[PDB]
Amino acid sequence: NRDPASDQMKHWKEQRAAQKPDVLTTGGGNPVGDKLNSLTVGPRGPLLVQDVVFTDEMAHFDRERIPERVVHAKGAGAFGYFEVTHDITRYSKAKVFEHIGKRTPIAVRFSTVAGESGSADTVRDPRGFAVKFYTEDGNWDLVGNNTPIFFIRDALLFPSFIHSQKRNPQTHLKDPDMVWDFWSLRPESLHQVSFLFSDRGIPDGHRHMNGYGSHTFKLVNANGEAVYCKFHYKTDQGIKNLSVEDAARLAHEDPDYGLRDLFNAIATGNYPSWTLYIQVMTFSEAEIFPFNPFDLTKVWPHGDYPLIPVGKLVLNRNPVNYFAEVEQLAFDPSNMPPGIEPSPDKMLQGRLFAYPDTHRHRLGPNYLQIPVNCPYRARVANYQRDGPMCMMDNQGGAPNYYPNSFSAPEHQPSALEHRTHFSGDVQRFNSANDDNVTQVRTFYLKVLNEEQRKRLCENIAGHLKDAQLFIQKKAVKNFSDVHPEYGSRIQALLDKYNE
Amino acid sequence: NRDPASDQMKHWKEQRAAQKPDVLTTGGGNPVGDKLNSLTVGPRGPLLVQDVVFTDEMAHFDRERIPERVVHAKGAGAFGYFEVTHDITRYSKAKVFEHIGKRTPIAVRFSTVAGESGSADTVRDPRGFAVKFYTEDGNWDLVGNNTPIFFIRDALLFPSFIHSQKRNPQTHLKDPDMVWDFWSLRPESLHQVSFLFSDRGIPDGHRHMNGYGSHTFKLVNANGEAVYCKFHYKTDQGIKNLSVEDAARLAHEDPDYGLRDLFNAIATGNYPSWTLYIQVMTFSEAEIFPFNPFDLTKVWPHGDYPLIPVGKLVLNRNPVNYFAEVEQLAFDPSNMPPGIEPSPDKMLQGRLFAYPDTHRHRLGPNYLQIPVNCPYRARVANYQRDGPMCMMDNQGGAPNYYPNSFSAPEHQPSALEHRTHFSGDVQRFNSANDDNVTQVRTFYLKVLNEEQRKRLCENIAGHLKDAQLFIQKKAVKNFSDVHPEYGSRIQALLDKYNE
Amino acid sequence: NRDPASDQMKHWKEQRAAQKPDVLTTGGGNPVGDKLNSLTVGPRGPLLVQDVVFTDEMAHFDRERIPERVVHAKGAGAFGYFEVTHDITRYSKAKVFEHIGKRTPIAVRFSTVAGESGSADTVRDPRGFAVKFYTEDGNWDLVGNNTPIFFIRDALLFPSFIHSQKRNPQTHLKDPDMVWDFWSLRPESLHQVSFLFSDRGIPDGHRHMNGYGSHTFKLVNANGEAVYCKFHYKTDQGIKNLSVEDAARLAHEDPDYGLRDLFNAIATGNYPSWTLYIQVMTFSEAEIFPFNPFDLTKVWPHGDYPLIPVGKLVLNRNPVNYFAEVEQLAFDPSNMPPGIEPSPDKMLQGRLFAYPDTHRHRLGPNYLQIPVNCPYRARVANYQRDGPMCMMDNQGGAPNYYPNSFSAPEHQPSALEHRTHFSGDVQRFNSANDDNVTQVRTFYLKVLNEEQRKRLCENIAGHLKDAQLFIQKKAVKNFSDVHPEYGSRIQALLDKYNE
Amino acid sequence: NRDPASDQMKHWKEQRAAQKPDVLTTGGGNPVGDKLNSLTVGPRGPLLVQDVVFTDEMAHFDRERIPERVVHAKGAGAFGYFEVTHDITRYSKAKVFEHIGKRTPIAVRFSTVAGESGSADTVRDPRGFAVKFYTEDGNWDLVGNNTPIFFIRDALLFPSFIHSQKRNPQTHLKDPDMVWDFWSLRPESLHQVSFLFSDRGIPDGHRHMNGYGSHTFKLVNANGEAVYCKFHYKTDQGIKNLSVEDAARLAHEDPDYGLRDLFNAIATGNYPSWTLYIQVMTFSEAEIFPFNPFDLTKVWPHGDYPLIPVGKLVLNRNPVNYFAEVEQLAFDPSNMPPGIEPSPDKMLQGRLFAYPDTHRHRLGPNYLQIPVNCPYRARVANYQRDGPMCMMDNQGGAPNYYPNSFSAPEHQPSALEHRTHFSGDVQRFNSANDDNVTQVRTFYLKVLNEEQRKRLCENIAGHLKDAQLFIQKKAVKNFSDVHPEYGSRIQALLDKYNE
Ligand SMILES: NC(=O)C1=CN([C@@H]2O[C@H](COP(=O)(O)OP(=O)(O)OC[C@H]3O[C@@H](n4cnc5c(N)ncnc54)[C@H](OP(=O)(O)O)[C@@H]3O)[C@@H](O)[C@H]2O)C=CC1
Repeated sequence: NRDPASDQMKHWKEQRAAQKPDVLTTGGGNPVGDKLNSLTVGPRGPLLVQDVVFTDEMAHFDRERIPERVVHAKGAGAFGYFEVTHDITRYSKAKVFEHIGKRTPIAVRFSTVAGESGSADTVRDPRGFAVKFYTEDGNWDLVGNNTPIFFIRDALLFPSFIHSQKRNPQTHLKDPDMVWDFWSLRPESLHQVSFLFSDRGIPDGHRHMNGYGSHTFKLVNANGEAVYCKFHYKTDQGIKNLSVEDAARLAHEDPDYGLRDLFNAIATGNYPSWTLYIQVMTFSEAEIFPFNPFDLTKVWPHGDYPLIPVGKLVLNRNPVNYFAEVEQLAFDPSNMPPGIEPSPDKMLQGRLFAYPDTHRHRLGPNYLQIPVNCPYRARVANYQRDGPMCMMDNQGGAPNYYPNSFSAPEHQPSALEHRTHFSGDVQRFNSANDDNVTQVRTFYLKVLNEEQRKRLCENIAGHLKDAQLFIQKKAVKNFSDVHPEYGSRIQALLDKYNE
Repeated sequence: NRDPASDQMKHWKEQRAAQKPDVLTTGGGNPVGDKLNSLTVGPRGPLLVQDVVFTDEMAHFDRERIPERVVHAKGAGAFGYFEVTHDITRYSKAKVFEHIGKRTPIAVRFSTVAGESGSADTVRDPRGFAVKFYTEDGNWDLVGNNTPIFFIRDALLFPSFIHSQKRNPQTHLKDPDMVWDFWSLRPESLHQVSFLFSDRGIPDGHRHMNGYGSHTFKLVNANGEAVYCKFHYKTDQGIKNLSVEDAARLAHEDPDYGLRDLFNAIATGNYPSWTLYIQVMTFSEAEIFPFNPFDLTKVWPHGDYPLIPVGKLVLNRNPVNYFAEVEQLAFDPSNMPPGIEPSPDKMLQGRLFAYPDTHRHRLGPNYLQIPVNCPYRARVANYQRDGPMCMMDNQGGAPNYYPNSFSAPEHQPSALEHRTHFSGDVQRFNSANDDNVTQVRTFYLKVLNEEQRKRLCENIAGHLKDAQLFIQKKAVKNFSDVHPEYGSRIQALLDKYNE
Repeated sequence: NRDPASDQMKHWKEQRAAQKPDVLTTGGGNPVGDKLNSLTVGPRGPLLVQDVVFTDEMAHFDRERIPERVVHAKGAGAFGYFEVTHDITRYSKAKVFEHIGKRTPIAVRFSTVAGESGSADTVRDPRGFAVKFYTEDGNWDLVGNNTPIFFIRDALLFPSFIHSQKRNPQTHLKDPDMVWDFWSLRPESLHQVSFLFSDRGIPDGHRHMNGYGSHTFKLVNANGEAVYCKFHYKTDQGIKNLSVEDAARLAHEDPDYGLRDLFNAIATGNYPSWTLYIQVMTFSEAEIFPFNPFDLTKVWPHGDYPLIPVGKLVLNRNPVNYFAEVEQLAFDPSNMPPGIEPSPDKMLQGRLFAYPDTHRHRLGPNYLQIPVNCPYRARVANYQRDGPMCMMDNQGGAPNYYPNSFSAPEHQPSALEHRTHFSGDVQRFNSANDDNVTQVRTFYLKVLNEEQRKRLCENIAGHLKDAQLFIQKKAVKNFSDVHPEYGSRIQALLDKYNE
Repeated sequence: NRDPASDQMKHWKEQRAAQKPDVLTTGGGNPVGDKLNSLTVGPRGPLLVQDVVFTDEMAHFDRERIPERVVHAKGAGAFGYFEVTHDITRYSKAKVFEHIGKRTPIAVRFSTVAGESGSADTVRDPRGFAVKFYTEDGNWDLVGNNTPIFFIRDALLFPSFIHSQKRNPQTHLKDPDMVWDFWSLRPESLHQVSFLFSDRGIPDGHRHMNGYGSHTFKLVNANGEAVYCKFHYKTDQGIKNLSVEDAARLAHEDPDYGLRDLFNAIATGNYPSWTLYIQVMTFSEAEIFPFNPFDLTKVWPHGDYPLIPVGKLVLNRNPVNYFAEVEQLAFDPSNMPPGIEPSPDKMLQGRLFAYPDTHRHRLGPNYLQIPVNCPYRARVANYQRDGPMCMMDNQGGAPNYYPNSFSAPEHQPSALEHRTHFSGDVQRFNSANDDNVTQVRTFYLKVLNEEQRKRLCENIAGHLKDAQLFIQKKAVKNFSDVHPEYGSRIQALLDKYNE
């Protein structure tokens, strides 16, 4: 006998054993007499149109697929709960944090960044870590990564970056020349690249990695006072990674190493959990902060800004039907309950538009009416009507315009957002030449040891070696801007691999 | 105090008087603070992206519309029940007819044919009459008209025929020459054209007309014995028409005369009723029938085949939301429960493919999971999976392939189809030159009185005058082929209209 | 012998007499043997799946329809050129205004607001007047109306306003309680309501009405200096209106009166033309303006701001296919060539988002590659790829990421936008009670004569008649704020309409 | 200096050196001023909506993906020509076979079956070999595999087979119980399974395998005489296979081994080619044939029916843009030019519906107007109009109905199909118990040698060992029904693999 993943159908049969099998019907609910044989004229004659059983099944098979996620396609899923363990009501007035002990249902999806639906799991890439909270004040979507930082700091570059990471427009192959030519021309990627090419680029499953909000957010309390914050949900199972040697073996042996691994864990009772922290910065402290506090390529050092604990995330349930429950998941950074708000972070600004837009394409205009996406612990009432695939009462015979004298839904004045003062020329400001190396230098010298740095340069050199010599020499000097020995250690490796 | 239609919002406020208004939220359930004023920089400044209240409200408004029905676009809807009053179980084994007294829920839609969503109700056109029966053996959809016959008798001419009835491909106008250029080249339409331009072309609302299944269908009883049948469903309110004089006046004064009429009736307790009847033809009678028993341009005379009563359809409930309940209604002739089966009628065979096809475009692949389209009085179980906008559990983790050794749904042998024998060359057989005049001649001479024949020709000449003269005299020729006196009473008038 | 429109088919045959008719083919180009008869087993036997001729045609008929426009569904189109008559290079650097004599191809669409694809033309409602310019600096879309003003001055009320102008969500009938409940609660609409119920509410065709850009826009010259402006294109054919008597007869007699007229004009050589003017306001003149200069409910008086002529608009070409060239037209206010830019107008800012979004839904993601929508007078080169229905080379094997060291397209610094300084709070400012009556007080007393004031109230009283007494008393009070005698007239008519 | 594929961008810039790079523009053709920095209020302020450069780009990045193919999603592409070398005009009157030396433009797509977009190329599975011929009488799609047979022989079992080959609906993992439970319950798969698990399961790229039409097809010559046939493509590069050991290594070392191998071949001039053969069987010989001649699980032995040469397929051009030219390719078996027609093959009859159906969803209703899908060597003229994304003149102001008196396209009587007559009860005939063993026993004993049979069982036993014991015993028994030793060899390995 085998692992719980392999016995899915086995267990389905026994969990039903007492009952008789159900009647096999068409999509209109009409029972079928034969579904192994086609309706023809004579044993060796042509098929008939009158066979509406054949058409109904085949027509639905033809439309099984939907457009896959533009990024983060390869994914695993689970469900669970969030429990508050410490009081942070002085910072936020959000209902999700109201009192210690309070539980709220969650949903989580894991993913890579570049690989398609059929791609391998154990490859060097950032990891997706999206969490949906089902609160009474509507859903809260915290769409984070396994890294506190990202490769760029302007939303106009995101389409570009992605194109550089995927397949050549002509040959449809992954192209090292595309990969590093973007990175070498944009040194602000030197922070996140350094993260990606040492040990934590390939995590040993999804349960042995941390998760970060990365972006700075705003918190607002009852008194109407505001602060900025970071989110860090760290693993209780502890950080554990794969070696380059055997992570490559799993790519062919078991492409879904993580997918299987997550499912197996929950089914055998070992429910994975994470501990949620925040960091806090006042508007005054934002004014004296050395770098831009909304530069996504920057962290807040722990010395200057310690972690404040909030609660635990626990996943304790596997999905029943993957497509209906994990593939149709939609997370929107714009989904924020009263008390939590976005900062002027340029990269976060761009995510407010981009996500709701693509969902309307990928899933459909009424994608928020799908069960897993629905805000089922809140009362949705508005003046929105109609759209393709409307599934509920459509809010009945209620008036559909505002304002009105007929007692349709009303505003809630308390739920107004925070007021900030801004001024300056409305202009495209140059952020390409913000500090690209300081926090990177710190990472290299202070955080890594002598062999981790040695392994770090091997992993880069093993990937950069395929680019053109002008790209190589351009990238090396970018690495030299962090540390002379760092650039030179990479360069020593490249010189022999170029024969 | 005004008519019940107009006092919809007045009544909605009364039903809610005790309650206080709901919290206005986004689609993702977050309450909005202010939804009358925009988020800007300064009192006379620009708009921000950080306003997600605006973006998601506007984006949903953008996508309100779905493609209208390709035909029968303008529509009215109601709900009620089907009640069995007589026993016809010797003919059929369908659960909808299992015993006297039994009630079944129904859904009805009334419509014109050509006009678009904004067209007038009171125009000369056929009238759609669709009934959906929610049986325990799945949904049964009886999709009929207010005429026992149609304009053509082969499926390949349908798209063509429709185009001719709609708008010119360059000018986007109604074009008389198109209409009659088609009708004169296909003389089989004489029968349905003669019906259309009589008094019953323009009925006084939807409650004052009969319904007809038109097609020949098959009935099967428990023993496996089969008969052919027509469905005749007559009004209890009695036939009542509008003159062309007041029909033209109502066209501008009230574009939705029928729509209001139906709603007002149901709201005031004035429930509309029609009786269902059948005509039966044995397989033996079919072979000796002087005409083609499956010709959609032919009727079965009452003398040789009297009417057998079955039951009552009553409408007693108005829709709560028009879009969700009436505009998303789907009817499929292919939805046929055991006991009811198709005949070889050329036209009906085409409609098995067409309707499931078009609905997957208009509404979506998973359109059958829409409440009003859902078979809620049956259990759907099969091996169909995924597709955009999947709305239930997706049948859980149940095995998705057949056959299987894991007790997934099984076929029911009881539900096999009636087996018939056939012979002939597989080829395209010409139906142009079946008898096109005889049944028309009796209608003119035997059924109509002297005054009705006069108006019939006035109405044609009043419409045919707008075509070219070479088209006119070819159409006139067809009218003489029915009867010499018929043809030239029309011809005498056209020559008047030609100055 | 009849109008040129009705003789569309007649001409087509004459234009092709010398040629032989084409071979009738499937969509895939395969020649059809017979397309009047279905492939069946024996003369009275069932249809075959093997009939691939049938399916191909039948399936495309099923998907003929696309979602109609959410607003301004009923439309008419034409084509022509714009020609410059005076030099205003001192105000704008846009190449469309480079020198006197320069022509640019245009595309125009006329439309109503509320009516659907099948509605009447001769009805009281605003009239759309969108113009597309095909410049070398990309497409410019000026999407204006036949009025200088609108009903509301914040885009958050637009979805709500439209709902009130359309059909009730339950009854699917037009309801005057919805109309006047909205209008009476929002007295800022007093100005545009006065315009609509005046003589110019029902224009005599599309050739006898003015057109306005309505919004304040920003012009920029070669030195970098900027000014604000309004766009007026006044009729050369003259203003002419229809009586309430004449408009109502036409509603049923000719629903497409506007579509027929415009087509007949161009076809017969009688080409309609407009003269394009602008108003100019400096940044200085903007600060001292008594009202808000970007308020869409406000006009700029001609005495203080005279009209400066630019050029002529001529329509000289009918569309070849309505659907391909007029119904698939898409206009984006966001389409602005260097030299023309948006003001901070609250209503205009919303339209920058709304239009490109809705077109991706209505038509598709690649709606800009449809021939009539394409910028064919510019060379399109960027880092955008793929999408459903990709129609060109897809920009070949060019690098798809930016920046790059492989000489893909570069940004043009000349096309940088004008930099403005703003300051103030970031919140939602209340704009509901800016001066709503003064300019309306001017319209009533100064522009109209005593006879036109009499008819104005009559048109108002005849439609306000249908509302509830409490909505009536609210509306009259709002009108009384404009002028006491104006308010007292309307109610004086209502006391006679209430028996 | 590297391989040609990786130097694609390098070559692209060299091909342009003389030219200056283009100006980077929006989709509307408007030049952009900067596309590296956003439009904000101050250096650390919020984003504005009036920035339409961001939205236009971001909204198109959001819609880049379309649904992948329901099967055969992973792909590679190339183009070339078909050249006739022998005369087969006595069998077919098709223009593609008119005379020796005749060229036709072709398009070819290679693929696996089960794997999604991102999966590895070198895996055990059937391989797709679709060819699209661009003829004068429309496009011919000969959609074939690398195997003469298939796993099933009824069109109602196809969805079920596919579901069993792909991912479990709960765990989203590949499931051996799903795979073999099916195969064991349908013993007809014994023939194709035996092929799959042999050497020719894993081909050494796409250049070293044969391709087969599998289905029996109909050929009709100029006289109207008819015969049945098979299509065979044999490689001119020779059959060549990978060991499972090397195919596993490449799975992680090179996920796109096949795709690049093809591209590198063409680019270096080394063009791949295949030789087209046919088998022929007269109406006389078909009735005396030992098995069913339209059984997709059966071959025609070469002893009785030898190969007849036709021509050569040559690939000498790579795609320029993969997505526009390979991802949007659509092959329809229903696309057949006069002279080629379907047999009554139950499976082929079903493929006549499925492929046009799925494309309407995947790509869109007008998917044939896409360049690569378009029949650009024939003239498409018909009475099909409108539909989403209409891209040409839409056939102008031509009459849109048939028949008509206005010289619109006419049927071509010469292109009527061959007429056969069939008889027998119209009923659902059981196909489960046709001979499942004879031809398999042949393949095992005659074609394989000692060493290949030895590996065949090893390759089977290596996969079947992961299924349950009740399934193993059921599968082995089906292998025993082929040959005692064949069953016995498998069970000998299973006993060791079961510890
Ligand atoms: N301050 C921050 O929020 C983070 C900082 N860093 C890096 O550390 C530097 C110093 O930060 P500071 O807070 O002042 O000092 P600390 O020494 O307190 O920061 C240590 C942090 O480094 C993380 N870390 C350790 N090894 C790796 C690795 N191989 N890849 C990625 N992260 C790793 C640890 O994660 P864990 O706690 O799980 O052991 C821990 O959060 C920064 O310049 C930055 O580059 C890294 C992560 C976050």
